[PDB]
Amino acid sequence: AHPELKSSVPQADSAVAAPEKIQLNFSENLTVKFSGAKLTMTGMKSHSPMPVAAKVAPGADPKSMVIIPREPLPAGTYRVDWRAVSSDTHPITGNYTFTVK
Repeated sequence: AHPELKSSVPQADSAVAAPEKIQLNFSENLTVKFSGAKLTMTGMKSHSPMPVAAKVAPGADPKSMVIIPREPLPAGTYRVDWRAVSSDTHPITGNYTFTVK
């Protein structure tokens, strides 16, 4: 069972106020430790993408992974790149973007 992205907070293509908490919810169970995610600032409110210092861990809910930034996110557009894998599959990947007001 491939863990596809079911939803996220902030949602893809949403514009949100002061996040500090990014949660990815998947369709199937995933092994977090073999999965991963990255947060990149792609358009600070054209420039090279800037990697964001953040921790990645299993979220409280089954099928979830959280990205916890080290500090507040400046306003601008961000891209989340994720890789999810289950004990019986090889990694699948995805990406989406959201905006911080």
